[PDB]
Formats: sequence, structure tokens, C-alpha cells
Amino acid sequence: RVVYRPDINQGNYLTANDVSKIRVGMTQQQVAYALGTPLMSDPFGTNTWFYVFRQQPGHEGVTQQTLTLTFNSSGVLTNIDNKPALSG
Amino acid sequence: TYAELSVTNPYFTVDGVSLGGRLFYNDFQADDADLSDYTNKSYGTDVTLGFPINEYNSLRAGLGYVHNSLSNMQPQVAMWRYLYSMGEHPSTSDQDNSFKTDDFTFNYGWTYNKLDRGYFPTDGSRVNLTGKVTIPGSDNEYYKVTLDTATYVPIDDDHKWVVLGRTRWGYGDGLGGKEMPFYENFYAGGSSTVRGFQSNTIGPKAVYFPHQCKSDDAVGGNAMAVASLEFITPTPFISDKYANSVRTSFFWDMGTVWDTNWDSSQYSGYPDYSDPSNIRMSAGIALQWMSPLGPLVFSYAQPFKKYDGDKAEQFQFNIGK
Amino acid sequence: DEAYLEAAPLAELHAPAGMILPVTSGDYAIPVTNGSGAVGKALDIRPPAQP
Amino acid sequence: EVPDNPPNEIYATAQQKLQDGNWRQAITQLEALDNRYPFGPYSQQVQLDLIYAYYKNADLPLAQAAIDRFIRLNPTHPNIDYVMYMRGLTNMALDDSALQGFFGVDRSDRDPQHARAAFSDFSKLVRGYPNSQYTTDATKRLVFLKDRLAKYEYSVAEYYTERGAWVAVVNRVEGMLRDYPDTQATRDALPLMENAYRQMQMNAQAEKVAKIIAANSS
Amino acid sequence: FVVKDIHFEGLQRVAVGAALLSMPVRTGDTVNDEDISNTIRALFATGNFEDVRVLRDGDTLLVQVKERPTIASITFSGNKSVKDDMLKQNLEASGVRVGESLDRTTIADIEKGLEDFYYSVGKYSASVKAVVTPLPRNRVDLKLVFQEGVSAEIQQINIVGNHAFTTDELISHFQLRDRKYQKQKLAGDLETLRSYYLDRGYARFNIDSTQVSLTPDKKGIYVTVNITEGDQYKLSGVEVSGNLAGHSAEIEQLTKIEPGELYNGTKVTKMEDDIKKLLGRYGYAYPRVQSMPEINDADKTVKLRVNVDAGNRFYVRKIRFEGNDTSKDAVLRREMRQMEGAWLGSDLVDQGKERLNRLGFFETVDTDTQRVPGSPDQVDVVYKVKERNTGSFNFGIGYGTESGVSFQAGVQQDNWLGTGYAVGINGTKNDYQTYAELSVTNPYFTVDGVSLGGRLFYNDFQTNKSYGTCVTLGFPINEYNSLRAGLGYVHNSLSNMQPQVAMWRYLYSMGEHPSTSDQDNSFKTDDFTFNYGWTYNKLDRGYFPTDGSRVNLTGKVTIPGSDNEYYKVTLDTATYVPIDDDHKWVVLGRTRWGYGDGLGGKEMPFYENFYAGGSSTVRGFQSNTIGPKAVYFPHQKDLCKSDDAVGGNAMAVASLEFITPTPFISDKRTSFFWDMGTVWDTNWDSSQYSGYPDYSDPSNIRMSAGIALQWMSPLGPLVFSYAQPFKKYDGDKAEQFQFNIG
Amino acid sequence: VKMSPLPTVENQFTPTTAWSTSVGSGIGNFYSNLHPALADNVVYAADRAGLVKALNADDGKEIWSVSLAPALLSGGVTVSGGHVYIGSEKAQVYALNTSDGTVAWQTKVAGEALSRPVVSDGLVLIHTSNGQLQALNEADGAVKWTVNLDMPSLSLRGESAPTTAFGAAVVGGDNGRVSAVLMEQGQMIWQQRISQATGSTEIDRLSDVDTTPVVVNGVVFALAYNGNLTALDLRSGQIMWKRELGSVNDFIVDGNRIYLVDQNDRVMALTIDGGVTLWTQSDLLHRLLTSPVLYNGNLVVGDSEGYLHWINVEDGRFVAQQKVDSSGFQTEPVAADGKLLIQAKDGTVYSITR
Repeated sequence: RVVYRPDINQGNYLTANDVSKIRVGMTQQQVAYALGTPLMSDPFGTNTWFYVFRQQPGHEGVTQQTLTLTFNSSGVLTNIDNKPALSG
Repeated sequence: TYAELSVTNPYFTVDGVSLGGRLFYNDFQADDADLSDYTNKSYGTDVTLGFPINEYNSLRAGLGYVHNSLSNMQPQVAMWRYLYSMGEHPSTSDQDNSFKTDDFTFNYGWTYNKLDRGYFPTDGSRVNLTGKVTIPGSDNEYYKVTLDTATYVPIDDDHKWVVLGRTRWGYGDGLGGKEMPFYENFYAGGSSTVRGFQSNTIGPKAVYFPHQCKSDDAVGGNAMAVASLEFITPTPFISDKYANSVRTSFFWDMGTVWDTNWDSSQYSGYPDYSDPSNIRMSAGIALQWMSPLGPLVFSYAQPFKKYDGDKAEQFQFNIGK
Repeated sequence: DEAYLEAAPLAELHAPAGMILPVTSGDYAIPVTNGSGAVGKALDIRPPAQP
Repeated sequence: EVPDNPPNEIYATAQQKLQDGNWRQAITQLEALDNRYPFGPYSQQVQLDLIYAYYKNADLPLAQAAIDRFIRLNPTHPNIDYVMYMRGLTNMALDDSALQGFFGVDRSDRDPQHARAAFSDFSKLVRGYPNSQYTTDATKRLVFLKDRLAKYEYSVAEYYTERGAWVAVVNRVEGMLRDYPDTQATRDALPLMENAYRQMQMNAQAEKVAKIIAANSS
Repeated sequence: FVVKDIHFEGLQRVAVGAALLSMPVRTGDTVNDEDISNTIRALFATGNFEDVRVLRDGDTLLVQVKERPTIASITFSGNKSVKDDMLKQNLEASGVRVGESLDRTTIADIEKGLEDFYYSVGKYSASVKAVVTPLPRNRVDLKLVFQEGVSAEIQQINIVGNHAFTTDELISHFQLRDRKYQKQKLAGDLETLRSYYLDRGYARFNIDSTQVSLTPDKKGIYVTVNITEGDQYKLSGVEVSGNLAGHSAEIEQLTKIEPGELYNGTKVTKMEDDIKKLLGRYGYAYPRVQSMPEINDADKTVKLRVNVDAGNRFYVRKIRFEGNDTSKDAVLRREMRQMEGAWLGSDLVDQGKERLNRLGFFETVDTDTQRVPGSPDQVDVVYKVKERNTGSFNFGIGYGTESGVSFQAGVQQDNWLGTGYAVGINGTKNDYQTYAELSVTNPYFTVDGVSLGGRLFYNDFQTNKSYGTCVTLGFPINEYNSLRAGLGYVHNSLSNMQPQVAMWRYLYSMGEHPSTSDQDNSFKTDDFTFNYGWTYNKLDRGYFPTDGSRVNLTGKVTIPGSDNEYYKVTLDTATYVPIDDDHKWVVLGRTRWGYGDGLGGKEMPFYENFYAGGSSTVRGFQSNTIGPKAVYFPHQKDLCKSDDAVGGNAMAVASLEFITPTPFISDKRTSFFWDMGTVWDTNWDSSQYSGYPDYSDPSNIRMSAGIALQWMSPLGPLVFSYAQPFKKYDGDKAEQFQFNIG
Repeated sequence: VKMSPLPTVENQFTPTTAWSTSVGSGIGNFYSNLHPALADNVVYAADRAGLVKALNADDGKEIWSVSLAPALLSGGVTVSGGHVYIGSEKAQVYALNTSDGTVAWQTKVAGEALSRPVVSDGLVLIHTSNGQLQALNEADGAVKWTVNLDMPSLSLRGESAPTTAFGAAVVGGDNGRVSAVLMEQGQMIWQQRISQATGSTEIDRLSDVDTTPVVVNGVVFALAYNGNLTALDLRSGQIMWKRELGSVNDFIVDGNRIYLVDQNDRVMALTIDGGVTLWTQSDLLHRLLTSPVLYNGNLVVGDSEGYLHWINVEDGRFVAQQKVDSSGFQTEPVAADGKLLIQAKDGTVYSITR
């Protein structure tokens, strides 16, 4: 549990001063401008973006900030679900 | 271990006049072959310029400088005769001995690479000829000539039944009394030259002096004339549809090596190894093949006529030279 | 060589109820159009007999 | 074979050498014939013969250039469908060129580029000249290529499944659901899309991808 | 007049349909002599022959053309100053396409064009002559030959208007030596002068002219260049603003230099490049950075404005490999330290590339980045590689009735079947010695890099026989340093060896009091070994280190009930330091420390002794001959002595060497060094002796001095070394120069 | 490459050298207009290193050794009363004193002063190889006025020495446009392009009016390396007639007859008007010639190999030879009253008489 392994970093670099840019009713293209493009999007038949910020350096504890936002058809932001930590 | 360094510029002059410099490093134990046991260590340089005269020919020329250093030559007639010639008092009774030379030289040669295919050649000819002469100076005043020939002639315009001739000639004595006995000498037997005779086993076997009689260990010789007539065919069984790259050949080889200066007077009691009449003979079957990992050869021979103690090597295999 | 026969036949996923798979594009092979030609080692590798 | 210009009747002995499989003689005689008579009546047939002879001589890098030269010489030759088939099969033949054919360790994991080019060419044939008697084998090519590319994408998704770049695996396995929605590799891959949501705690997606696998797996 | 039919003949180069489509008036239209002439002119546009005739004698028109050989190929009668491939591609570009139409006018045109081209390359006096020959079925062949003389030697460069420095300094830095003219070299040397003046700090420097002149004899070219220097400008503190990403503290720490120092062009370039790289390190892969100097006559003071727009943060959507053949993608993507789906750490991508070159199986690695088409925010990075094909393979068997078998075998391949193995097999049967070894390492048994390896060997002289097996775990433990542990087994038995005192005391040390006579010794043991080892790869250089220190250390201990109990330590070190802030010229210190000693009341076994001498250990002595000399019991009466090498139980070496890519040749490689090494035998005690060496202490520090040469070779990077032993003792065999690979 | 076979003839004139002097260093092989000059029995010669010496015409005895220094003394000597003027390829112009050779001043011009200075009504005209005319006042070296002519990036050495008449200069220029300029304030009066050109991407764009033109009776004669001999109206600059036969350099006109050298390196002579030859010499070709002199009645020219030709003034007969000189010449000889002067490559000066 000391054998070295490279840092893991995954997903969009969310930050506490950008996420406040997300507010209901923005058009999806301007959300793409506000937070950059999503590294994950739901393939299974509905228009949702899964922003994830995740780091796991060395062997220190995994840290995560997942940010789920739903667009209705035609691309208007309907909601914001923020989980500020891993489920643990 | 063996090492060398070579680099060439195709145009020292715009006529294709290339200049190639070769430096080398050699560490040789004669016990690593059938050769009578002594250590030979050497290094040196040749500067060589290579250029054509017509078509595919090349000429080459080049000075060279070389270092040689010898140690622990087992006490036998030939080696002490080399010392004598050089005028270094032999330690005949004790093999605790050493000897070095620095030597200075020129070489010349010819190539007539009228060949057709690097692999499975059917209609082509090659001649490789090189001469070495020491230039007035050096420690050793030897001269050497080496000639190698290969010719392909198809009996069938379908180029399946090609005859492979080879011959191999050489000779070297030197100016005055500084012979070429012990440091540059030709060998026969192995997978190259006549197959079926052990590596370098053909030639004179030296005579001991009593130490702190005739022995069957080879010293090599300074006169040589290897030959091989090799007859090549379609293979009778293999899956020609795939195997058309695999070569099968029937061959008959000639080997002779001799020493001009084996004195049948002083050595009246020991075999007349200066006679070239003792030609060794071998003939047999060989396969040669290219495979993704490397090229392969297999060859068995009956060495059907040979002289006493000539160590046979009935079957050879090698990959990747 | 034969090794490209016996490749497993394609079998389209079944979309589960209440959702659908992505749109599909690019490396899609059009069906054989009832091509009656030879297969494998039976194919005549030689060039056309004449223009 | 002397370079000395031969009468055009050389085609008879040249064609014989081709039929008997004297590939070096065939290729060097046909090359000479074309270069000596590049635009005569025996231009196009000699070119197609040189293509085949270079293909049986296994000198594939020269067959690639030869086909490219043929296409740009004649985009509309009446047997151009054969030329396309040969370019596709020439691409794949360069893929399988490894020495592993005796060891039997697969090479599905190696660089896919030549496989992808072969697939594109065979697909362009199957769309362009489908009534050709070459289509059916070309479809047998296409299904194997579309399997091999998916096994490569699966292998990378498996590697990132081991390192834990769980976004990288979800993204690539989703790519396999866009491009190769019907192959075996994708059916082995959906367990990866599952695990890769699990370790990221996107249970809102895990409950979908479990349903998609469970409704489909035999 | 209306024509109902047209008569053609020939049509060799152009078909009838082409004539019908090209002609402005077709069959059935109203035509006259003017329209017929227009139809002739239109036919000319197709490219047909110039001579034509038309006749009108009824309802039909007859037209004839003079066909002639026109289809051409190009050949040249020898070329020295210009190569064949450039000649033919140039000829194609000039208009003579192989298979294009040709004419005498075209012969003159191409002659003139070749003359022009020749003039372009600096042989202003060349001349061109061409002729054509016909070919069967209406074809032609072209042959042209050249007359030329000496190409223009440049002379004085006459730099004018300078007042700092003088001519010789500027022309010394120019690749155009007061030699052959080349316009592109003129541009390159115009930039080398500008950059020199900007580095010295004449930031208002300007070049307002340049021209070349040919003596009337056209044998040579005078160059000239006017200079306006301007005043001695002086730097002022750099000021930064724009769309920064909040990194102002690091940007200012990186950009700020003390004021009053002189301006320098490469200094500003290196600062702007570091600013964009630092933005590149945090994920801004394509920043828009601009710099403009404030130029002031007041105090001649110069203050740069640097504007940085960081742009978007770029995410690497997809990593692909191209050229990854004979190697499975797993091995390259596991060595790749940069993750898919992360923000693009630019120098994390370069750290990946560096680790791939570290692996060393690839002939070259190049890194490309490109944006995905039609999306503004995501980057695609691909690596292009070439295979070394390490798999040097040799094998040979002979089989004879009187020589039942002989063989040699040797197979080392990395990534044997790809994957990532290292397989190494060697073997031999001479008549005097049998040998064999096999080794297998799978260095990524777990993706974290926990290497596994195993070796088997068998060694059997016709006397000494030994066989054994060991394995290791190599788990990395930081970015740089690495660590290993291991275990194994070896067996030995010896027999009828020379009655050396060092061995006899060893044998005695088991309590096996030997027979001190008649060579009748025989002794066999099984030994079981634990390994530890430690390592420090911190050299930061692909081939020849410049400014890093490497350390390497190895242990063994044999506690687990072995037939002998002993230990060993090796420490190995190579510390490199540059000449002041310039890593192109460097000095290093290479050192070692060996020690080994008895346990369990025993003495360390002789066959594990350290050896000194040769390129491997100490430059300027024969290989392994620098250990303390042996000693023998009398036989074909005292404790007889002989100058023969037996390894020592403890060892030290220190050598200091300067590595020098000396630009005596064009820098598109030698060294010099001091050297010292010693070997000593702890449990060799002088109290038993009188008139024998000081084996008990390393006092006998012996040295050499000399030089070495390094070169690149197919198999491995080679070193060449020369020395003479300025500090050596009795019986210390040496010769002056020796070779080694790596 | 081709070369002349060194023509030969019996030495009818049997010319002999009166005196010679080894002033110092030579010009080497640097093609440079560095001819010496004479004034009232004292002759002036210069060495490219910087050495300059004043010699007496009848014995070659020197009186100066000033070096002015490298400085690359070039643009050979010109003398006008009490002042000696000479350029330098580091853009400097020196004024020296005929009496004793002391420096009067040093002044700076726009680039290297290859063109031989010409003295005219208080102005010293110096066509620098940047293509700018500058005039330096004869009294004090300050530059009075400047004119800029456009340059092709590749040209011959723009000697193009100007000449003055009726208060106006005419001068060459490497683009091939002869230009006439009032001496007072440098106002350009007319330009005319000397010839066709541009059969090449650059080298056949050579159109260089390299020679010094000359003016007789208001009629200008001009030359250009690739172009033609031409006649122009001094007042208007419109061309009058062309001469295709030879165009290289340094022509001379005397006795209403024109003499010039062909780019092929052959001498010829042109009639009163219109470009037609009355004779043409041969086998001079492809070997460096120099400007002819026409000193005492015989037309004489120097050969790079080391010798002089002596040609009949009215006819092309080649009469005398072999006044050989050490290493030969790269510079103009000069004419003098009843005397001839010429300088070798090595710097040794010689005089020939009969």
C-alpha cells in the first residue's frame, strides 16, 4: 500500500467558482460555453450531461464532484443535481 | 569477443569513388576450434576506397595498420618455426611465452557480382578476389591472396535445376624470410567450405616438443584450394504450392590445404603435410530456407574419403549465420 | 487462408423497453444484396481474362 | 532476363510464366513490358497482371502504390471493381504479416489502421458494385473486420477498466455502442460499462446498463 | 452552306468524339470558311498537331492532320553537381512530364529552363543541350547533356555601418564563410546577425538593405549588408496583463528579472515560451501570447508588454497509437503516464513520450496533437512509433559419429510475442564446457508496475558445475527511484581445483579441514539466497547523461538454512554535473563499493568474490586481474606465490571523467578521466606471512589516467577507452586500450 | 570552360617599360576599380590594404607611405588640384593633399564607395553600391545632395562612374536606367532603360549599365552588360540608335570613332553613328580584358594573363605583345601625355613607353 502509482485524474475540471455559472433556463449551447464540453453524455435516449471531477493521487483518498444536469428536448436547462462528495 | 566499426561515404569523388574506413577488435582462443591451442589478440585499421570500372564491378584499394599480440602457443614445430623465422629464441621446453607485432600493409581486390537474386538465385555469377601485401616495413613481410568464385547456370529455362559451382583459392608466403605461418592462415572444414568436415580440421597437424611427437591438432595451412559442385532441384515431397521458397540441394565438395614449408627433410619421421595430394572429399544433401525468424540450413554429408584423425561432422544445422 | 470464415455472425442488440440505443453510423456494412459469388478459397484470385 | 526490348508477343511467354507462378520472372517481365509499351493495346491487362503478380510475390507495399497508380490512371476501368477488392485484400494481407502465424497468439490487439483501411475499401466496393461476383466474399471480409476493430476497442476499454480511468472506459464502451452495435466484443463490453458506472456511483446510469445487458445476454 | 458529314483519319492521340464535342459547329449546322477555321483552332486546343488541311468539295468536309512522334520521356547524360532524382523531378516540374507531348520548341524551352535552374543553384555558367530520338508506335526519348564550370565562391562580406564589434565576429558566426553561395543561407545568416544584435541588446537594430554581386567573370559573389545599430538599449521590468487563468503569482515569479540589465532577444523569446509552457502545464494547450516592447528614448529604457490569452482548457478526448505493430496496445498505453479523459497536462504527455523512449524498444517516438473536427474543446493525441526489432537470434548444432553433439544457442528478444516479456536464452556445448540459461520477465504483472522476473541457469565445466534459480519483485516506489526484492536457489560443487590458500582457508572455515596435498579436493553445497536491491534513475537524458545522479545498490543474505551463511553488499553510483548552466559540456564521478563477509562463523565463499580490472570495473587494467593475487601450495615446497587473479571480498573504485562532445569535428564525442580502484581481502591476515602483499588493507590503491571515445552502434552504444597505469604495482597486468559495449 | 589560346605576333613596336615601383600590397583577386592616376608629373597609386603612395612619372620615386588604417581602400584615386580623393569599401571617403599627402578630412557616405570619385565644379561625385548618388563638396567633405536609384538584388559591381557636362551629370545604375541630373541640387532630368532583359528568373534580369558613360557634342553613349550600346539626346534622354555588337564595359571614344570590348572578351570599333563595325578582333575570348587606353596613337589594352595587346587605331591588326607583368591586371590602365601607366594585381605599378 506504498508501491507508487501515478495520479488518476478524470473528467471535466469543475471548480467552486465556475459551478455557480450554472443557473436554470440557460440554453444548452451556452451551458457548453459556461462549463466547457461534457466528457460524458447519456447515450440512452435522453439529453443529460454528466460532468464529473475526479482525482485519485497516489494512494490518498479518492475525491470526486459529480454534477448532473438535465435538458428537456430542444435543449433548455431544467435542473441541477450537485453531489459535492463521493458516496462515502 | 569480436567487434568492428565501419562507415563509408559513397562520394569522396562524384564518380562513385567511396571511402570506407574499417577498425576492428578481436579476441581469439584457438582452443575454441580444432586449431592447436594458442591465444591471438589483435586490433587495427584499414582505410579502403571502393569504386566501379564497369556495370556491377567494384575495385577497392587501401592501406592498413594492424596490431597483433600472441601468447601461450603450445610448444610445437610450426609455432617455434615462426619464432625462428622472426629470430626470437624459442622457449621450447616451457609454454610460458608471449610475442607481439605491429604491422603495416596494403590491400587490393576485385568483385564481379553478376548475381541475380539474393535468395534462391538461379542464373548469375560472382567472383570475389582480394590481395593483401605488406608494404616494405611492417614486422611481418607476408603477402596474401584470397580468391572466391560462385557461378549459377540453369539447365532448365524454368530455373528450377540450377548448378551451383564454387571454388576457393589462396596463397601467401611473403618477402624474404618473414613467413606468414601462424597469424593469417586458411582453414577448411565446417559448414562453409567443404561440408561434413569439422570446423577448420583440414590441414597439417603439428608436432610436439617434449615439455614441462606427432599430434593430431591442426595449425592451419598457407596454401588452399576448396571447391564445391552443388546440384539443386525441386524438392520431391514438400508442399511446393507454399514451399517454393525452400531450397534443396545435392552437393559434392573438394578440400585441400597444405604448407609449402613443411620440411620433409627435418621432419623426415613425421607425415609429409607439405604434400597437397591429400585432398579431402565430402558430398551430401543440404536444405537452405528463409523463415520469418531467420534463415535455416540443414545438411548431412558422408565424408566418404578422409585421412586418419580427420574429425568428421556428418550433420550440420545453423540459423541466422 | 481460411481464418476469416468462422468469424461470429452479427446479432443486433435488443433495445429494452422504455429507452433506446444511440444512433449508429460509420462502420456499418450494407447487406450482401443476395450476392451469389464464391466464398473463400473458391474465389478466383486471377485477374480478368480480357478487358 | 535481359532488359533488351522484346517484341510484344512476349505476353505469351510472360503469361505462361505468370500461370506457372514464376513470380520474379513474371513481375520483372510484366514491368518491362509495361515500361517498354505503357500505352499500347496491352496496357491495362498488363497492369492488372502486374498487380496480381506483385500480390502473389507478397511485395505488398509495391501493390499499394500500383493500385493507387491504376486508380488515378483510370477511375472507370470496366474491371475497376476487381482493383478495389485487391486493394482491400492487400491492406488486410499486410495486417496478418506478422511471424505469429506459427505461434497462434492473436494480433487483434495490434494497430487497427490497416484493418480500418481494408474495411473502408471493402465497404466502398459493397456499396459501389454490389452485383459483382466479388461482393459476397467482400461481405465475409467486412464482418470479420468489424469484429476485429471491436475487439481492439474492447481491449482498450478493459485496460482502462484495470487502471481505473472510469470516464475513459465509459466513453470508449459508449463509442462501441455507437459504431459496432451488434458484434460479440460489445456484448463482452457491456459488463465494463456497468462496472465503470458502479465505481463512479452514477447509479442512475448503472440501473440502465444493467437492464440493457440483462435483457439481451443469452 | 450546310455540311452533312465530316471525314477524319488517324485519331491516334484524340478520338472522334473529342473532335465532335470540341468543335464549335457540329455536323448539320451552317458553316463557312471562318467557322471551319474556328473548328481547326478548337482542335488545336485539344493538343493535336499543328499542320492541318481542309477541303470542301460536296456535302462533306475532309480534314487531315500530320501525326508525328510526340510522347516523350526524359534522360540525362550524367550529373555531378545535381543528383538524378532532383534532376528528374525538377524536369517534370519544368514541363516535361513523362508521357507528355514534346516538340522542338519544347526542346528549346526545356534547355532554357534547365539553364535557369542551374543558375539558381549557384553555377551561373552552366549550359544545357538536348536531343531526341524516336521510339516504336509513335514515341520519343529525350537525352540532354550539360556544360558547366566552377560554382561561385563567395568572397568579402563587407558588413558596413557597424560601430560595435567588427566584421570578423559577425562573419565567424555565419555559415557563409568568406564555401558556396546559397540564397536560403543568406536568409538564415541575415537572421543569425539580427539575433546576435538583439541578444547583445541593440533592440532598435535594423537592416535596411542587402544585395549580392557577380564579378563580370561570374566566378564569385560579393555579399553586402547595411546596418543601423541604434543606441545602447537597456531593459526595464516586464509587465503582464490579459486573460490570465489566475496564475499571476507563478507567472510573475517566472517572468520577473531585475531591472537595469541589458535587453536580449533570446531572453524575451525564452520568457514568452516559458509562459506559454506553464499555461500548457495546467491544461491551456493553445494559449494566444503576444509580446511588444515599449521603446523609450528616456534612459533608453525598454519595458516589454506581454499579453497572454489562455483560451479554453483542453480535454484529451482520445489517445491513439499508430505504428504499434508487433506490440500489443496495452504495453504502450500502460507506459503512457497520461490518462484518457483528463485535462491535457502538456508535459505529462511529454513525460509519456520520455518514458516510451526510456523503454527503448522504439526507434523513434513522435507526439502529435490535433483538435477533433467541429468541436472547440477536445484534443486528440496520437503517438507514432518505429520498432527496434531487438530479436537477435543465433543457433547451431553439429552431430557426428565421433563428435556425438556440439551446439551453441542464443536467443534474447524483448516483447517476444509482443506483449511485454523479455525472454533470454543462451546455451553451449563445447567438448570442454556445457552451459545453458533461460530467463523470463513480465515486468507489468500488475498494471502498477510490480515487475516479476525469474531466471534458470545451468553451468557445467568438464572442474566446476553449478545450477540455480531466482525470482524478483520490482515494485516502483517513487517517480524516480525504484526498489526490488528477490529470492532464489543455487547449487555448486567443485572438484580437483588448484590448491590455493584462499580457498583452503575458506574450506577450513566450514570446519572441513582439507587435505593440503595432491589436488584431491572435492566440495559440494546447496545455497538459498534472499535479495534486496535499490535504484535511483534520475539522469534525465535519453542516451548520454549530463546533470543527474544515478545510484544502484544490491544485497544478498543466506539465512534460510543454506550450506553457507554469508552476505554481500554492492553500491554503485554515477553522479553527473554540468559546466555552469550549460548541459552540453559535463563532468561526472563514477564510483563503486563492494563488500562481502562471512556469517555463522564461516568465511565468505570465494566464488562470490568481487573482481576488479577492465572497462567494466576500472579503466586501464586487464579484466578482473586487479584483485589480490592468488597463492598456492607447492606442486609441479614453501607456500609458493604466483601472480594470478583471485577476487577480493571487499572493493572500492572511484573515477572522475569529463564527457566532451568536442566540436573539433562538426558537432553533427570523447572524454578524459582520472581513475582509481582497489581490492582487499579482510580475512587475509599478514600475521601468517612474511614478504607478501598488504592484502589486509586497501593501501594498494592503484590508478590510471587516459581518455575515452564513445560512439553509436547497431547493437548497443559503444565506448572506447585508452589509459596508461601511472600508479601500479608488481604483477599488475595492463594494456593501454580496450573496448566495451554499454 | 573555354579559354583564349594566348595569341602571338612579332613585336613590331618593341615596347619597353620605362620604370616600375613595388608600392606595396596588391588588390589580390578582388575585382575592384582601383586604377591609379596622374597629375603634373606626379602619379598616385593605392593598395587595397590601405597603403597609398605618390610617385614621380619619370622614375617612380615615392614620397608618401600613409596607410589611413582593415579600411579596404578602394574606388581608385582621383586628383584635382591640391586634393586627392579616393573611396573605401567601408563607406569612408578620404581627402588627401597632393603636395605632401596629409589628410584633409574623412567623411561618410551611404554605403561602400565602389565608384571611382569624379571631381566637377566643387563637387565630388561618388556612386555608392547601394544605388544612391552622393556628392561631397570639394572644400569640406560634407554631403550636399543625394538621389536614390532602385536596385535589382543581383547586379555587377556598380562602378557606373558618373560624368559631368554643361552643369549636369549622367550616371549609370544597376537597374539599367541611365539618369541625367543637374549638378546644382540633384534634380533628376530624365531616365531611359538601356535594354531588353528578363529572359530569366534573375540572371538574365542583369541589365547593368556598369560602364561609365560619356558625352560628346551633347550626344551620350551608354552600355550595359546584357544590353546594347546606345546613343541618347543629352537634353531629352530619348534613345537615338542601338548597337547589338558588344556591350560589356568601359568603352572609349576618340577621333569620332568608338572603341569597346565585347562580353565575349573581344575588342571592336564602331563607326561615327549606327551600330556597325569596321573591324573585329578574335581569339581574345573568355579571358579578363581591361579598359583600353589609346595613349599615343596606338590602341592598347591589358590582358589578365599578364600582357598588353597593341592594336592599330583605325584597323584591327594585332601588332605587338609581351610587355608581360607579374600576375597580370584586374584594373583599368590610364592615359597620360606621351606616357602610359598601369597597375598589376600584386600592387606593382609599371609604365610603358616607346
